[PDB]
Amino acid sequence: AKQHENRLEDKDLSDLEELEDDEDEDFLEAYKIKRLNEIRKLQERSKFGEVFHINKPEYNKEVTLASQGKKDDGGVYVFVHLSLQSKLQSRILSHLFQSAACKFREIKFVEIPANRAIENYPESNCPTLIVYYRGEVIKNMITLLELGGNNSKMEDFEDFMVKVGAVAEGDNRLIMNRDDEESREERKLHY
Amino acid sequence: MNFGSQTPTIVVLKEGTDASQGKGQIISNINACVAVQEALKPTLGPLGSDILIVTSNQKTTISNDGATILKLLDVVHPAAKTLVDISRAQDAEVGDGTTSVTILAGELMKEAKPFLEEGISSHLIMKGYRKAVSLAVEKINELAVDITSEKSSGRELLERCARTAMSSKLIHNNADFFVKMCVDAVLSLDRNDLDDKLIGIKKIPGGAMEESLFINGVAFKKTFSYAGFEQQPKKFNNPKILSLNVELELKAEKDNAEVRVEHVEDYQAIVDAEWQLIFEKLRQVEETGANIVLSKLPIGDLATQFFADRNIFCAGRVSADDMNRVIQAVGGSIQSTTSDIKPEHLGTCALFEEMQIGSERYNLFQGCPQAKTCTLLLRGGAEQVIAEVERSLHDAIMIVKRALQNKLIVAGGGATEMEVSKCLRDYSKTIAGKQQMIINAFAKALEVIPRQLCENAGFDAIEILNKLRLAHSKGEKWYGVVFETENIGDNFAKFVWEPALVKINALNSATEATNLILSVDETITNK
Amino acid sequence: SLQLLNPKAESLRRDAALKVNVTSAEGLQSVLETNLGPKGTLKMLVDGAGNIKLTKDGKVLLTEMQIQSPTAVLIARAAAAQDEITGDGTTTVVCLVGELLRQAHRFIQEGVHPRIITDGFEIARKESMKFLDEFKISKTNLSNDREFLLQVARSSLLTKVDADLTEVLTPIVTDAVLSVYDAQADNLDLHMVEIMQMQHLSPKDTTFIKGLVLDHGGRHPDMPTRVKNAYVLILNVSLEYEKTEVNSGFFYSSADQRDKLAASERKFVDAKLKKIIDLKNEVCGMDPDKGFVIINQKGIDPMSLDVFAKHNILALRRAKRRNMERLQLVTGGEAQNSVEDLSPQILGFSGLVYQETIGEEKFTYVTENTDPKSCTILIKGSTHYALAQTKDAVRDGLRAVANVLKDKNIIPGAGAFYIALSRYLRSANMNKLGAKGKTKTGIEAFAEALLVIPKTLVKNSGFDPLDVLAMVEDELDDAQDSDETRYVGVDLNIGDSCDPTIEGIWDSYRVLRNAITGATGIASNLLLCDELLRAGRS
Amino acid sequence: AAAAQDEITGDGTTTVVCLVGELLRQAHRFIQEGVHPRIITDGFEIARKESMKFLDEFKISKTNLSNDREFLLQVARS
Amino acid sequence: SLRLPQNPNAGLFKQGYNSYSNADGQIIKSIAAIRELHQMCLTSMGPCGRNKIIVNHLGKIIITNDAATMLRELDIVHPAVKVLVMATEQQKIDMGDGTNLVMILAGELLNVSEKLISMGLSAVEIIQGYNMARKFTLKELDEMVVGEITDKNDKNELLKMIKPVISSKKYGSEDILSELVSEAVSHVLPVAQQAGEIPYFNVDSIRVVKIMGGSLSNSTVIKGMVFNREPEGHVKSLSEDKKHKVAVFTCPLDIANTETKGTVLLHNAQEMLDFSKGEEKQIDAMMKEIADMGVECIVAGAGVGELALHYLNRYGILVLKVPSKFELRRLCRVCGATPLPRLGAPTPEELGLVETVKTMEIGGDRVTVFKQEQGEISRTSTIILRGATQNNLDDIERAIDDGVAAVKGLMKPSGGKLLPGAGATEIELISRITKYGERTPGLLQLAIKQFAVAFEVVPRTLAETAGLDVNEVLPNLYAAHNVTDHLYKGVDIDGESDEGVKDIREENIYDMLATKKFAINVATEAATTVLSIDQIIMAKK
Ligand SMILES: Nc1ncnc2c1ncn2[C@@H]1O[C@H](COP(=O)(O)OP(=O)(O)O)[C@@H](O)[C@H]1O
Ligand SMILES: Nc1ncnc2c1ncn2[C@@H]1O[C@H](COP(=O)(O)OP(=O)(O)O)[C@@H](O)[C@H]1O
Ligand SMILES: Nc1ncnc2c1ncn2[C@@H]1O[C@H](COP(=O)(O)OP(=O)(O)O)[C@@H](O)[C@H]1O
Ligand SMILES: Nc1ncnc2c1ncn2[C@@H]1O[C@H](COP(=O)(O)OP(=O)(O)O)[C@@H](O)[C@H]1O
Ligand SMILES: [Mg+2]
Ligand SMILES: [Mg+2]
Ligand SMILES: [Mg+2]
Ligand SMILES: [Mg+2]
Repeated sequence: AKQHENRLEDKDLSDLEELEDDEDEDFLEAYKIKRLNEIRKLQERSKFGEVFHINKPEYNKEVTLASQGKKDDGGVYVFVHLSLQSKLQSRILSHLFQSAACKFREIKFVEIPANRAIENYPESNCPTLIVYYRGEVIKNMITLLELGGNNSKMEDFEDFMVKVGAVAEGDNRLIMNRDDEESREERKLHY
Repeated sequence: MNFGSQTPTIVVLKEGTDASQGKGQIISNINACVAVQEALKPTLGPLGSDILIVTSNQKTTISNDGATILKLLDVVHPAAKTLVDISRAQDAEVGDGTTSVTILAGELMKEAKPFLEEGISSHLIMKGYRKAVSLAVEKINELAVDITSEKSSGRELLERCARTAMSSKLIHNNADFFVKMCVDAVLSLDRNDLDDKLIGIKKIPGGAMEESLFINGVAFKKTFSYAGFEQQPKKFNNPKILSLNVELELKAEKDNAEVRVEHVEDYQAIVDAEWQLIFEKLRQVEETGANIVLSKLPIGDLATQFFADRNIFCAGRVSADDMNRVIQAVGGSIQSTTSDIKPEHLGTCALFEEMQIGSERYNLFQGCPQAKTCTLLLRGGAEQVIAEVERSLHDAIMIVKRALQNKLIVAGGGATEMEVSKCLRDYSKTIAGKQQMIINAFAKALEVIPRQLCENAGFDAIEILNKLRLAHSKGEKWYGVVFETENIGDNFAKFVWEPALVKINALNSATEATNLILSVDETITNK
Repeated sequence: SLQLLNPKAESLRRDAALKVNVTSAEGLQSVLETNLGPKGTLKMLVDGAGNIKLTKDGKVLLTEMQIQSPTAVLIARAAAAQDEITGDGTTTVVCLVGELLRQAHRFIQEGVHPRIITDGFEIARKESMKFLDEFKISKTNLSNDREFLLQVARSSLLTKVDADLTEVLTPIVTDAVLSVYDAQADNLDLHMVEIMQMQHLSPKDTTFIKGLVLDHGGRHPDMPTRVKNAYVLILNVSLEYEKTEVNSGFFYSSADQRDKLAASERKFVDAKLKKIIDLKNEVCGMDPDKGFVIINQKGIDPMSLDVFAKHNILALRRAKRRNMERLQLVTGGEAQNSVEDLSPQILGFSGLVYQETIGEEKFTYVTENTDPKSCTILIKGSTHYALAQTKDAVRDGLRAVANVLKDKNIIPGAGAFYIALSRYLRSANMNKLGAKGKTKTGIEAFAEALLVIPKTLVKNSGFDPLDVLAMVEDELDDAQDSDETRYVGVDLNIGDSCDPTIEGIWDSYRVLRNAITGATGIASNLLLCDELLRAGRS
Repeated sequence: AAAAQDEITGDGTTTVVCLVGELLRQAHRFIQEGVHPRIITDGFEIARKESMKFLDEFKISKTNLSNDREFLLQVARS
Repeated sequence: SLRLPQNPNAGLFKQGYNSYSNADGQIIKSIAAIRELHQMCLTSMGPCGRNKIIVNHLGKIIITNDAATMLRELDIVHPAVKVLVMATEQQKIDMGDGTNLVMILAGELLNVSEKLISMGLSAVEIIQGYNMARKFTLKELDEMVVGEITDKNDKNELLKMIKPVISSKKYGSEDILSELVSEAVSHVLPVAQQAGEIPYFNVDSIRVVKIMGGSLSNSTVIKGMVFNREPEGHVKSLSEDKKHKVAVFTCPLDIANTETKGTVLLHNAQEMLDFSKGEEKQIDAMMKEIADMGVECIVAGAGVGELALHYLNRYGILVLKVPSKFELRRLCRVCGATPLPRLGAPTPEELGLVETVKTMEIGGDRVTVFKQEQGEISRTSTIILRGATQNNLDDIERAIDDGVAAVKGLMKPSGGKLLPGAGATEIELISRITKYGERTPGLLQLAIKQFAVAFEVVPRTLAETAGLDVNEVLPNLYAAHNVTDHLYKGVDIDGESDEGVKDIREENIYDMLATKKFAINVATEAATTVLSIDQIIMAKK
């Protein structure tokens, strides 16, 4: 049953063209128009793409209004970062935000100093990662010992975005699914 | 040849699809409507009782009219949904008689029971009621007298007809004070363009209902109020009202402008340009002297401190329906450009005062004789007393809404049903056929509205109705039942009137409700 | 039509009912195909109890393995019912119904009706009955040829057991059957010939005893073991205590009267023992040389056994119903029930009576009779399945050889009967017959179905079945013109034809007659059935 | 086999399943008589090659250059 | 003898597959099973027919006495019924009339052919019999025509056309609904001395706007349309300008932005000061040109911005969204303008004319009315339905859709001539086919006779719903045809129907020629398929 679904489900618009000579045109082009429409929706939703270094008055808008988005429940995820330059984990998490911002343009990446965020915040609890969605806090994450701590990598951060429902599991942009071209080249030769 | 051991037969309909033939289903559909009818039976009349409904979400909703009672109870049966559709249609078109139209619709179904038990199919009895309504609507038009022949005053007409609407509610003793509110409220509206959204009533808690006050102005309820509030004067003599759809916010909902600069000296210019633009918009509003600034979209924080300095009142986050009511009162339309403003678009009022009631604060315009709108602040003890009195005056407004379009007086207290019934009895005796017994049943069904008036009052019904049958033998009009004197008499001498559209649309809707489920013999439900 | 009536049911009709009867027939045929013939494979049957029983008889395979199919239970009753009265021809019935259905089913697929096909089998069956009269040969029993009976006995015994058991067990049957023929010429198998189990040295040590053997002996040690001249006495009276129809208490009053009434228990027994002592006084002469033995059908009290032990009278109790009906035939005496009227004429005669015991059990042997009218066949064996294998072999061998003496004819076997009917049905003029229309293939179907039996014998030997019939067909083509009446056979040793007249292979008359009659009835009824269904309350 | 028949030709699938069913039926009639399957299939191949020597003589040649409509109609009607 | 061998072809097709072939009894199983749903369409037939309530899986309740609307929602597992289902849908989409005869005539041919199959007549011969009987039926219907119409313009001539169609569905309302449909067709058709060459007509011309509340007699005809929408900005003048030019723009009124996404770039603060006024002057250059020509109404399909709405409020220009694309082009047909995705400027040739636009409440909800007087219209009309329940108004819409579909069935072909209705031509076909069966000797004569018996249900079904005895009025009606006057004999439905004779011209009941021909063909083709199949193969779920 899955062998028929893998022709369309496991191929993007660039990979669907492989089956142009083999499979029927009406079977293939019917799905390419569907996948083409999904690509256009992501382009319209790409309202972001760099870290929004904000300040508090604005928090009451950027962090929360955005989380409502269109309010068609067009919700928008907003990853906040209570930065603290003295901590080593904070500078690591700041690099992950800019790296993920260039890839996931639909998700908003927010950064602010922790001293300016909350009155007399504990410095030991920093860096803090909050995830808003439709005005509600989906995840109040603590320091990155859960995500490896000092040895945190980009692969661990992208895996966390899938757990909170920010990115799909089978997304082609994730490093877990985005296999290298040399990897797929060896598979075709050994097939 | 066969594929396997055995082959079970196919059911034609889907598994679980209910279906039935014969006269049992149409009797079940009629009994289903009578089951819904019995809930609204004792509600009919001034001495009737309210109905308490509590849905699955555990929200209390008390009501007297059958419009929202049937909306709360989610009806599964299609035949019982016929009473719900006409009740909402009667509520949408006229706004009165939602309980009586369901009682008349079920009574025609109730009187059609023994005729369906006979061999007469439903296509004969449909023709009899459908023939009777053609004479009933004409007889109501013939019994409709015009008010201009007497050359009476127009103000007393609305008070006379609205008094009937305030029966069977919590208002009937306090009707001396509140009937003046709705009559004066609807008269402020334009006769050519009478609108239903300009009569919005706010469900404000606290206070007794008699402590309310009618003002030609409109209130809005204080909004978010960033720091700045409670510094301006909350009382003005002749303020100028301004409305702005433009969002006075420092790039809050605006699209993200990607600003890129390459000099340090220009960085001081670009950060001050934000302050330069927002202050230019405030100075342009300041020059016109707008004492009351309003907006549907939120007002920035810096504007509140600026308007607080020059004693300018400000408020934001107003809804579209409430803001549309303001524009009908304060004259000029909305402008979303600070440079294109003009003095002539500003409104005015003779007095303005903010006062708190129910621990809530409401800005009240006062002294607006040129206003083509109105407002009502019903205060009530509980929360359902407010909502019940809210929809009650909405029904009272709906009577005077339709009375101004066409001025027709008709009898009340169940009298109009009986003069129509006895005329059909005079028409039925000359037929001498199957339609005679059907029209006599239609005359018997119209008699039910006098019954519930007497049953809820406690007096016996068979004795008093026979007295009316002896009284209606001669020529008589406006002859019904009353409860104050406990003795029947002339309703015109008792001064109770109603519109003619209530009785006309009730007979057409009740007969159409009857013919819908008498023109069927089966109800199929899948799944 | 059945699904709206019954909420649960199964129905096959017009193609599956035909496939079921043929598929179940071919399935059951493949089970018993390998067992048919002398070089066939043995078959054991072990249930959940763990016991073992070994035999090649199709009846034991069918009446021990539970079967669910509705066709095979009719083949089971048909194979069982034919064997239960005849004793031979069990697998032959299964092969005929197993082959005649598949041989007709090919023509049902061609579109021939089942009614006219079975009409051809019936009119073809009447031709075989007319052919049995000409095919059989007369044999006179007055000659008393013992060699002719030896060859008939080896026909069935070679099929079940090997040559080592056949040679030693063949004359055991011939000596038992030689005494069956008499002046009255009345055959008696069940009363005369019997089988008894005995775990002993080996199956090869089976011996023939002319007298009646008993499975019991003397209980007391002092009673005599061996007796030279023992005159038997039959008494069906029970000599132990009897409870006496409602009789109750021996109400005793004093202590001396208690035992005085207890002594009356012996008086009823001693009244009957005194009649035996009075009978012994008449035959008291030569008491040390001669002897006396009493055989009772019911139990004897142990108090009375000491009376017989003192007079050296051998006692045997709790005999079977069949043994009392056989002592008159062996010893020549007469039976008696009551002890009132006795005489010396009813006493039998025996030349040798001795007992031999092994383990806990003890057997009594009687033999050396003057003119024994009956005898026994005491079979020896090692294991329980060895007795069961000898049970079916002796049960089927005695019935096959006994039927030859019933009639004055015998049918030669080894495929001579089936091959002869093949040429008869395929060469006979059809105008003499009354069948017309689409009865052309019904004659050919039943005539060709008989050929599969003699090659099933070849399928166990491993040779090519179609090639060993080539010279058989060529022999009969020249035998008719050569003016020499001979009957061919099928020898599996060398893979060439033979003559059953000199080799000694024979078959009974009523076996092949009842086999085709029972097989044609079952196969015809299964063909006409065009619908199967199950329905009932449970 | 019916797929490869319908793929290259597009007609005669019902004849393939009937021939395979009948060939296995007629062959199994002889396998039950004690014949090996090898020489049975050897006869089918010789019978198959013999049919090609019968088929090439059994066919008939026609001239399609005329492009007559009557022959194509009755051939299409079949 | 306890467990069966379990059908040793069980190695073949899986347990979910069920075979119900013949000989086993498939025909007997099918013709019968479908008698339940045959009685559904039979009871819902005629003017006194009973509507049937169908509640789908979603819960949207419908009440319609047709056949196409019912069977669309019924999830039917039986495959042989589904041949009749979409065969009725072909009548709905093509002609829009006769769904019921088809479900009834197609089922009765299977019911009446029980005698042929039970007697032992070949199934192949029955298909050849009905096919030759179908050809004789199509040829014979042309001779029984007496309603050759050539005007097809005036309103009184449509009383023989629309009122028989409306008299079937909800018989009590004839004059009111026929006035709405007939007056709608007169507004649709253009005023001309002689309009020929097959003028164009479509079902989308006459639309139905359902309004809650109000008696059916208070309805009226509107040349424009009525939308449940809230106007914005101002109140109309309603008599001052006397005519209004209406521009319809596909794209919204805003600054022209590209498909690819951009943003604002500002290198210095001098552009920041002018950016607030630049957006205002940009739209002002494009909005001032629209007001010069006097376009008093603008219709933008997509969402209109507040900056564009603000400039239009001061000049008093009407705005309207109209989000759906199908109803956007119908408004263009009223005014007589073209869509313009470009902003450009208004031209006189592409801009239409509209008399007036007024706003009120008909059933409590505020709506926008585009009624115009003395203006030129082309293929546009609406019928404002007033009713007590939404469930009843749904049937009035489909009754109007079937009424205007008959107008498509007349004007699209060269002739949509009438025939005698009320059980007049059906009994005539029984006499024609009865005489035709004796002309051709052969074994197929039994099929020709039984094909005529299937037409008997049309008269008696009107008598069964009327509460009359079938064995009295039906054989009495045959005596009236003995012998123009004999052709106009039909079935009476009244208390005085004991005689069983009523003239057709007193009330003018008629049926279409093309509707019955297409119904008889699809009915015969439906019965041809069910009688031709022998094996039915199911599957799991
Ligand atoms: N003052 C009155 N005198 C006599 N009858 C009255 C009076 N007021 C109301 N009624 C009668 O009471 C009935 C029910 O009115 P009510 O239930 O208050 O209105 P609704 O049914 O529209 O909610 C009406 O049919 C009317 O005839
Ligand atoms: N040694 C042998 N040589 C040739 N034929 C034999 C031999 N033994 C048995 N047969 C044949 O086998 C057939 C079946 O024999 P039997 O076992 O007695 O009957 P069934 O197999 O029906 O129980 C007989 O027809 C007989 O001719
Ligand atoms: N009208 C006919 N008369 C006799 N035989 C026919 C006729 N039509 C087809 N046949 C036979 O049926 C066989 C298969 O034809 P067809 O049914 O077209 O292919 P398939 O069986 O693959 O559907 C052919 O070999 C042909 O001999
Ligand atoms: N007043 C009447 N008198 C006699 N016959 C009528 C009357 N009204 C309707 N009919 C008949 O009822 C029938 C209903 O047919 P219907 O099924 O609606 O047609 P279609 O199948 O084409 O939609 C019509 O053929 C018509 O002749
Ligand atoms: Mg009221
Ligand atoms: Mg044997
Ligand atoms: Mg073909
Ligand atoms: Mg119609």
